[PDB]
Amino acid sequence: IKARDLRGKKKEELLKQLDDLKVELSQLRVAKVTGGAASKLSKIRVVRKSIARVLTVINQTQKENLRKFYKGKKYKPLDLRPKKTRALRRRLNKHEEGLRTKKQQRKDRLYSVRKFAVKA
Amino acid sequence: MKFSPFVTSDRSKNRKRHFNAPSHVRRKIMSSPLSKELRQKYSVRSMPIRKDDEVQVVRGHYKGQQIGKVVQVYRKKYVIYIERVQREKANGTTVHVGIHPSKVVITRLKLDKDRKKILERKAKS
Amino acid sequence: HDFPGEAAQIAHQKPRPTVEKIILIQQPRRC
Amino acid sequence: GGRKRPVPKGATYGKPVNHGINQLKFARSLQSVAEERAGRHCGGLRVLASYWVGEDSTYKFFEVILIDTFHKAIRRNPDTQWITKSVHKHREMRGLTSAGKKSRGLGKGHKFHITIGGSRRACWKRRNTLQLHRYR
Amino acid sequence: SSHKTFKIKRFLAKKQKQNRPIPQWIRMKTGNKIRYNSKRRHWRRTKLGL
Amino acid sequence: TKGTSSFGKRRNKTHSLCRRCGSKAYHLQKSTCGKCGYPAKRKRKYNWSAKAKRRNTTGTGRMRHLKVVYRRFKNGFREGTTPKPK
Amino acid sequence: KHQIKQAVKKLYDIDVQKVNTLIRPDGEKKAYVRLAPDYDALDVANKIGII
Amino acid sequence: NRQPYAVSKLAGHQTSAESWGTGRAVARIPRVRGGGTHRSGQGAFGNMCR
RNA sequence: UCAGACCUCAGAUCAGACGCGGCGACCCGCUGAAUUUAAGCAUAUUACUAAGCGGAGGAAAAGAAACUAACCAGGAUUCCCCCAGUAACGGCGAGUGAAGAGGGAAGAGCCCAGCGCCGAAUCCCCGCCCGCGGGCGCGGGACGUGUGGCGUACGGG
RNA sequence: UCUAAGGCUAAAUACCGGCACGAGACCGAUAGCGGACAAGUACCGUAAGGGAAAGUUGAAAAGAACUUUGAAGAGAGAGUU
RNA sequence: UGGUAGUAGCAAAUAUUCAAACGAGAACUUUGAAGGCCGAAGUGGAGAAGGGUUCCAUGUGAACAGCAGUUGAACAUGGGUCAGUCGGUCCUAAGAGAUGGGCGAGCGCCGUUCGGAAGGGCGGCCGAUCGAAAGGGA
RNA sequence: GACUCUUAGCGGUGGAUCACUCGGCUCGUGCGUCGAUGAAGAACGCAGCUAGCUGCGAGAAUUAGUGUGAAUUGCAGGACAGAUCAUCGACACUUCGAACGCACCUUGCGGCCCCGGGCCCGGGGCCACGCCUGUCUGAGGGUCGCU
Ligand SMILES: [Mg+2]
Ligand SMILES: [Mg+2]
Ligand SMILES: [Mg+2]
Ligand SMILES: [Mg+2]
Ligand SMILES: [Mg+2]
Ligand SMILES: [Mg+2]
Ligand SMILES: [Mg+2]
Ligand SMILES: [Mg+2]
Ligand SMILES: [Mg+2]
Ligand SMILES: [Mg+2]
Ligand SMILES: [Mg+2]
Ligand SMILES: [Mg+2]
Ligand SMILES: [Mg+2]
Ligand SMILES: [Mg+2]
Ligand SMILES: [Mg+2]
Ligand SMILES: [Mg+2]
Ligand SMILES: [Mg+2]
Ligand SMILES: [Mg+2]
Ligand SMILES: [Mg+2]
Ligand SMILES: [Mg+2]
Ligand SMILES: [Zn+2]
Repeated sequence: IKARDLRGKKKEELLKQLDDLKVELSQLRVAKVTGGAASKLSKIRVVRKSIARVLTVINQTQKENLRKFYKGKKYKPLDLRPKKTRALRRRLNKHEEGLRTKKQQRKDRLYSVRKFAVKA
Repeated sequence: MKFSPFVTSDRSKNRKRHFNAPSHVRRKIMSSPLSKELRQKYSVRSMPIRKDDEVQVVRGHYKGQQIGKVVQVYRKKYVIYIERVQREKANGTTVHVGIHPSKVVITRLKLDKDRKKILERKAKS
Repeated sequence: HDFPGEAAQIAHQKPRPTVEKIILIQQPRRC
Repeated sequence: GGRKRPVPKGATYGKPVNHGINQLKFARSLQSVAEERAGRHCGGLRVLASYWVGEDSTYKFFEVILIDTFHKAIRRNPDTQWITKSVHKHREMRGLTSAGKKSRGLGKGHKFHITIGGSRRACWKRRNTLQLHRYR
Repeated sequence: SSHKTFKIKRFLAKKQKQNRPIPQWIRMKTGNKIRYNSKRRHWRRTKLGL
Repeated sequence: TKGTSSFGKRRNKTHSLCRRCGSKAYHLQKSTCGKCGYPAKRKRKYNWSAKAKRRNTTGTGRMRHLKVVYRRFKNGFREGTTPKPK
Repeated sequence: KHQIKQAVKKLYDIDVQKVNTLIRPDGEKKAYVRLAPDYDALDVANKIGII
Repeated sequence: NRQPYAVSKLAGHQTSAESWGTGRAVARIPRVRGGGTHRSGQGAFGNMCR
């Protein structure tokens, strides 16, 4: 069981494999309390991580399609917006911090610091 | 001497970083020198120890010329187990004696796709 | 399990302080 | 009015220097208190300025000018982007507005030797710091 | 008391499960220094209070 | 009397567990925790007790999210991208 | 009780008369699920590995 | 070329130890507040105290 | 006004944003003691300190003169050295106590309102359309109870 | 001599908290942080708070098989080093 | 860590005895018998607050149970609390406490009607909410 | 000679002393980053055998990705042939807490929308307060107009 082999599977085939792992883990939980054997107790952790692998591919696939659907839209869900830092998300945009008033645009064009050298 | 300000010479820092080193770092620390025939063949002085490698003990009580294959690499204890380096307990059952990798010399290397890639990089420089 | 004595009384021992803080008129006459 | 000392029954337990309760004056002006209350109630806005509009025997009326620093009409104008910065959070609570800065004693000249080096506590801390050099 | 709240009963559940002795296969590990469970609590000597 | 006989008349809990700080300092009649100041919006902390401050400050607990921001800061808070595949 | 009753009807495809639920001292909830009179609790116990 | 070394400022003073006064057959040294701890009743401030 | 506009003031789980708490070493605004010293003690001192409250940032604050000076003049602020335990303050008792100049670290200066010229020349929002920005609307607003451009004491047009 | 009652502005500066490092004429388990350890832990108090003790087998568990006395602890041999 | 010192002490509420069993081991356990006590404002049978697994079964006899113990509220391993109609949940009691408003440098405080307060089906209510396991309550 | 006294050997009690040090303290340097996109702290739960510590969140002693390249290890096991570890840009992240439907000494009491099953049950998404802009619905001879 590998996550790279689950990328091509459809969502219906992943859900079919998901419940097959859930009915298997439940039977291992029954074998744990009924004495069972060490061969089945060691399989509990194996099936637990197989459910985690299938569920991760399902969640990562739908999350990718949601970002593709809201790609380039003005209002995105809060789980699709970037989570950098509450302080960073409240800064001016790259375009806003680069805006200069028309009065400063003339002072920067005309009276910018020239490149020069002094002999002594 | 050591001139890099990024490297430490403190005895406590170097001892803490050694006993608490991760598993992939203990592999590099638990290296062993290659034999004269291997150091000249691959132009590599030392290689990290491997399970199926055959070694010769050069120091201690079990030192000699008998080539023995490693049976276990216990990185948590900084020690390896060799196929013939062992002793008998009180109840007759045999138990392997731990030998440090820096105390054995590699006479034969378990060469796979990854082992040959490291021998090529270590010899390239 | 060959430590039965101390493992059984570890729940019954209580620490105590080092020093426990605990809580005549005498005037004769004829002056 | 002034500031009555909020002590129980007017009993300031201590030396007669601090026995004053009635004739005590607050360090900040009443206009500064108006911006502090206008800015505290509107946490999503930043106080810009304030001015006097009316008086009475018991009331002083002020109008505080607040700004929504997250409105695009404020963030896209470079002349007002300075107040959208995070360093101007609640200027009225730190005495950075026009009315709150007056009570700090700032200024140039011999009148304001007490606030040389930023604030008064910055000046006092520098004036009372024992500089011990290495080769002293 | 018999009249318990869910939070108190759930609190007594956690303190009851922590009152176990240390398993003896812990003492056979490499860097083991624990001889016995030193956080054992008896119902009559140390009261929870909570 | 004031001594041993009085200690037998103690069967009414004054404080209970707090929903904010988890301590047993929530006064039942006051409906106010004497440890964290619950249900006030701000936590009860005072500079006249340095030992009490370092028992419930940032770092004394788990930091389920600050230990991640410390790791994300070493990379510049990168999101929306993935490492180069094999 | 409605969740426990509907769960065992999907995991085992049986019928439930009533569900008695208690919370054990160790923190786990124990459910006493009585089956319909037409079902056999011994037959279901052996089908899932109890007995 | 030598670096400064100094003992922490809070060493031996981060404790609320009050002297029991006289009349307790003790040595008039600030002792730790009472409790169920072996620290309770021990000198905490003087240089002669552990 | 095809009879409604405006002003003022409400409601909403309206559309879209923001505020709250933590930390608080350093920093800003308030508040505020007494031990202690004066061999007592009351002003003074402790101290414009601790504790208390509010507000931030990686720095903060301050900052481009309603300044210093009295010179042959200096030229924003901050910090270091010096001025100096000096001028001065003080039951002129105990004690407290700077600044100009001078030498360095670092150096960067600027923007409005008002005034009067320019057909509000200005801005937000929604939708659509392009590669978080752009055009488009015979779309909805804000705004003349004043937006934008020029322009700020070194003058300016 | 400046032009108050409007605003903005980096650098030199501060940093006992935090994160990551380098170092020591420092301390060396009654010392140095309370805390070299399951330490703000055990424990105490209704509470605010108070708050410890406790590091070292060997190079390698090779941690003493087996025999024997005793119900057993605990011994005698034997054995490891 | 000593002398003290194998000392003080193991003395409130009448009282035990015989036989047997288990067991290395019995004044203390268990069964039987006898003799007694509590004498229904109990040394009886059930709850509340509080305790929190102390409940039950089996096993151990090392530490603890101030003698002993084959026994235990000790230790070790498992088990045990099943509700429409018992209580919580619902109601407000003294109270407590938001909103408007007022105050306050400020965290906040005062305040329980006092403001365009009806989100229902023509509307009156006047005060959100919390507050009883002994009150009310199918 | 019992007892007693001194000295020494040995054996006990006890832990000093010495040696050891993954710790502390101090100094210096570079960064200097929290939160309604749910913080700090707290609760509870999670491992085949797991109490504490530690790490995690019902995908629970970790998933994916990437680097590394044969271990982990107390024991069992075959899960395991990309083992293991590190890193961490993907995903996930229970309850309480600024904590946000109303309340909380209660796993109490609701409302709205949608879906599935038989009004009931289950699931999903929502309903704190303050405030900014806009929208919508309004209010009052408050100022005018039209009647
Ligand atoms: Mg202009
Ligand atoms: Mg400024
Ligand atoms: Mg008791
Ligand atoms: Mg102190
Ligand atoms: Mg705050
Ligand atoms: Mg005096
Ligand atoms: Mg005197
Ligand atoms: Mg203070
Ligand atoms: Mg800087
Ligand atoms: Mg600034
Ligand atoms: Mg003074
Ligand atoms: Mg620092
Ligand atoms: Mg110590
Ligand atoms: Mg019993
Ligand atoms: Mg029993
Ligand atoms: Mg006894
Ligand atoms: Mg027990
Ligand atoms: Mg009620
Ligand atoms: Mg009743
Ligand atoms: Mg001796
Ligand atoms: Zn609390």
